Amino acid sequence: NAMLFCDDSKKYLKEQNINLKNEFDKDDKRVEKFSLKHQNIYFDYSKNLINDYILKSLLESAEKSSLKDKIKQMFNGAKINSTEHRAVLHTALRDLSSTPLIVDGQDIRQEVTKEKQRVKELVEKVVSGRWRGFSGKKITDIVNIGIGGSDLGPKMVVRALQPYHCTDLKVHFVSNVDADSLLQALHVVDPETTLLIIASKSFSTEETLLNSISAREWLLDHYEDEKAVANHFVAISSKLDKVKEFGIDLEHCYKMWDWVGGRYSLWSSIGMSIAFAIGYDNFEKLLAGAYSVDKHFKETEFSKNIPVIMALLASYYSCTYNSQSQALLPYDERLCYFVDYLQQADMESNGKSVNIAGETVNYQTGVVLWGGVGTNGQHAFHQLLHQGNIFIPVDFIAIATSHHNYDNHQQALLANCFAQSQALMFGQSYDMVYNELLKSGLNETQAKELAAHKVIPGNRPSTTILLDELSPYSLGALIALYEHKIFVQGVLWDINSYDQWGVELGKKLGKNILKAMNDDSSDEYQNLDDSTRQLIAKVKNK
Amino acid sequence: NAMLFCDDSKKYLKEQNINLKNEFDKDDKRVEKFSLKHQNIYFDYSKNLINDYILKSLLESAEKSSLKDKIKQMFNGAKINSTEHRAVLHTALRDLSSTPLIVDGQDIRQEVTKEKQRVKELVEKVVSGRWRGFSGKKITDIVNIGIGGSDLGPKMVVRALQPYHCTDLKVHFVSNVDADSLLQALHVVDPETTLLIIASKSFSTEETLLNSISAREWLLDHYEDEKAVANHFVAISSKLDKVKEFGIDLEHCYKMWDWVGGRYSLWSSIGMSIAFAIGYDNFEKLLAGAYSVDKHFKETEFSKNIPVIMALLASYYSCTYNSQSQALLPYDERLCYFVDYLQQADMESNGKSVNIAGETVNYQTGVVLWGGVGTNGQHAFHQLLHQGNIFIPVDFIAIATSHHNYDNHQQALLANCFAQSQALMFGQSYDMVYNELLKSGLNETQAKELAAHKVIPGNRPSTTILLDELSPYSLGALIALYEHKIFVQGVLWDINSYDQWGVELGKKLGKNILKAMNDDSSDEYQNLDDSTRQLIAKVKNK
Ligand SMILES: O=P(O)(O)OC[C@H]1O[C@@](O)(CO)[C@@H](O)[C@@H]1O
Ligand SMILES: O=P(O)(O)OC[C@H]1O[C@@](O)(CO)[C@@H](O)[C@@H]1O
Ligand code: NA
Ligand code: NA
Repeated sequence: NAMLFCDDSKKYLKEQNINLKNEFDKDDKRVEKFSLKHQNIYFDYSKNLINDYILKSLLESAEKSSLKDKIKQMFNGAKINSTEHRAVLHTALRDLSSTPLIVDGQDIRQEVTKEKQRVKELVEKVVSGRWRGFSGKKITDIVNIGIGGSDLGPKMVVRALQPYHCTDLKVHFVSNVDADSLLQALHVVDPETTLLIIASKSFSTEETLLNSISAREWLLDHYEDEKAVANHFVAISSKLDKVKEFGIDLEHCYKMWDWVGGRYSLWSSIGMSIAFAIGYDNFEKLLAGAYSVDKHFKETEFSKNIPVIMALLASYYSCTYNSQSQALLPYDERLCYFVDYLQQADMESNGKSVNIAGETVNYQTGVVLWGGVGTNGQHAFHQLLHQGNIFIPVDFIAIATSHHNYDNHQQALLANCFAQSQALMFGQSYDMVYNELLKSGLNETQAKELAAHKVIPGNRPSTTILLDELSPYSLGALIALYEHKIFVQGVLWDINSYDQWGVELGKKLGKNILKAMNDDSSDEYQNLDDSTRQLIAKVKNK
Repeated sequence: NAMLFCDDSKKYLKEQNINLKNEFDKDDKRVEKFSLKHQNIYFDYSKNLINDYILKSLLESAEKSSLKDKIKQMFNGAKINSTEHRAVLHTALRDLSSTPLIVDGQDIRQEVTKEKQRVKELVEKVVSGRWRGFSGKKITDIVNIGIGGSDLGPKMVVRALQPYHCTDLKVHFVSNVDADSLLQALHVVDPETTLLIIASKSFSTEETLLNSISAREWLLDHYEDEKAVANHFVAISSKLDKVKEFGIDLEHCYKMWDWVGGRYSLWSSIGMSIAFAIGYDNFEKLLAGAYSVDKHFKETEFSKNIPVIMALLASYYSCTYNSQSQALLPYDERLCYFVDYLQQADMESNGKSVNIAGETVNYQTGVVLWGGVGTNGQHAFHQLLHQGNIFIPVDFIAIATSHHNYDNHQQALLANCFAQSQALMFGQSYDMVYNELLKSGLNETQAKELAAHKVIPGNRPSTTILLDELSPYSLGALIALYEHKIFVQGVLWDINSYDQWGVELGKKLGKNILKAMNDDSSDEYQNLDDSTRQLIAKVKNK
């Protein structure tokens, strides 16, 4: 009996026929109305296909929804992951309020703080040289072994904060079961000077276990002494019984809690590899930026609340325009893994077909998130954003100042970012193009033949999120904005953003296929569909 | 008066209500009917939502279209890029037929061969040490400076063919105007031992020119002698007048032709950086694999023609299911830039709103191409592919054998690939899930509460493209398959796949914004919309 977000009312808001050029021409307060600031982040949503009526209508839907309650329930540790009967407490990982929070018999404040102190001590011991490898050498390289939630956040953040690397350690990420992943790391590191991290919430993920067994075999091939495992492996998991069973002791294990979703886990001990690159002080700054956004989200009325606006715009488009993707365009090289990271956060959360009650919903839920770094994307796929006939909401991320003094490059980067959003809004008409072609020296027949092909329809929406700089703090804030957008979207759609049951079937079928690949007289092999069977046969013959 | 592909007939084919499980159960020849082989590539399209009637209907549309003629026109150098009045002759770059081909007054066979010999000689001179830097040192590093078509193909192929690197040169790619791109290269190379390549078809791209000016300033800061430019720069372009004007002489310029689209240019001299990594012999093998697919495409009846089938399936889905994206899932780490590369090839080609005649089309054209490497994607966004409610055609790329002897890893990688396509096809029903939950030890109330959340609808389509190995030759074949798919799609939609007029407006607006950023008393600044204006003001204040 949850409020329906995607209803007939939303579908009709579209009939306002918003014309962006016309709104900016006539409304001298358009930017003031449709922008927000949070500390060093400027959120400009003024190039979206909205006016006062449309926005106020969307805000009224949020107000009428359960969102106000759900926000409190998330922060207070209510079991809002309702299919798994778990709290959803990635916010607690970065808390600076110190308000009382007792969940599942644990003092969450004490739990979080204590594990942070342990990670901090580990990083300090390793960087200072007090931790030595088994042959007594100082560690020079860190290898994280993990996949999905146990890989993407650390990998993305270590890249994004490259200018802040300061530990004299090189950090490597092994993830895919494809052994190329492991081998890219092992080919450039020395077993005597490498600390390996097995990062797995479940400690049962096939790829991570295979990779960890292979890494252990490599280490033991070198040392020929099982005691070497003590100086070269640590583990991050919620299943410490399984870590012990693997052969790593509890003093070498760093716990995470069931209420830390993998795709919201970089803030936890899974972030260890981040601290190994940029130091623990910078890790605390990352956390503190996220906290600032948590406080904003929890405390701010919806009309001035950045994640709530982000969520309403996105769900409005995918409802009323029936769009099936969103483009995210980060105009900074350092954010090269940001789209990949948010693909997991967004699509693994909101790619759900049933509501909280288990009923199949008759409205579309999460859409495809894609994009690419600017300005490169301008030369790859912005052609489609400008002249294709697919409706695609666009977010630009701009960074005002970079880490170097090539000011001309930085100015051009930003000019391009702002030009792309301006181009989406304005387009260029047939008459404008035709006149330009004449002025360029084409005759009338040539101008008439070409002009239609150069018309850019325009009136296409964008949001620009401008950061003062890409620091640990501002990056933490930026990621949290999207975490909360995703949350708000799932609440409005009445889905569970925090489970991921859809991946189970593939895991099961993968085990059966491995059996079939090893024994064609097996029941597994006989029960395959013939496409799978013939794919297995084609691999065997090669 | 071109045949309409997306017509009422296509929309009704869907009412066949194909059930994949049922087809495989009842049709013992399903795989034989809906798979093809080309040399070392197995193309299995049997898990697509088709039967004989649907496929034969699609094939009849291709037969009735202008496709047969268009294929000949492309290969023979007809000016099928009709808005620019240019031939489209990326196929000629890899030709092994040696058939006569004279286009725009040039013997294309002589032209292509001669430039290949020049690139081969350059690579050999540099690798052997006969080419020296200005201080007489042997070159150790190559830096490609280019964006889009002048970056992505070389970058993707150099990565994809990493095991075949053999020149003792390290190759770096500078692209974005964001100076982080340039600086990542310059921070790890010595000006005395680095050869820089300015790759730009037009020689007028803002980012590439800024990067090249900055790289030249770096080289001259070191040497303090303009004569050093001769030993440290070469250029690849179609505009040799502009290269001369920049300061590089013609003996240091490597030409490309107007009929080489940027997004189809890695086969030309733009591929120089590929040859610098893997040697010219392996570059010839890459070309030869593409040729094999060209020959297949040109000569094969449509029912047995892999690119034609790929194109018909893709356009059928986006027409009749109104899907707005396609997922591409390469199950090999080496293909980490393959999606990025095909995003340009596909979306920059087919993101068009007007037909050849300039009329706005009333059917959807190119859709969003996205995806990610497997098995990683399984832990990021396959949740949405399995349980979301977005219709998304899926292509899997599988590689039977890798470059190492971790056979257990390779077997698991493939098992996962095949399990994912099997899972898409089958799903798991409520009764199956409920019974599994009981067998796992849940009581009836718990099983009933959870089961709906674990249901995976299934009946979702995929294609699996299996290569024997990822060699220069097989990679060349694979890329060409997609090049021709894109071509066939554009022909059926009656659009020009080979222009890209949509990017022009942003370039123009970027110049005006740069003027506005430097002078707020300018006409440029006064004419801005207020969102752009306030973004510029926020950058200035920081
Ligand atoms: O090679 P150039 O001329 O520098 O152009 C770079 C890229 O920019 C484009 O988007 C055209 O602007 C692509 O088609 C092209 O490959
Ligand atoms: O950290 P783990 O338990 O190894 O799981 C890895 C990833 O796999 C999942 O797709 C679940 O299978 C993600 O939610 C998770 O982050
Ligand atoms: Na409410
Ligand atoms: Na025909």
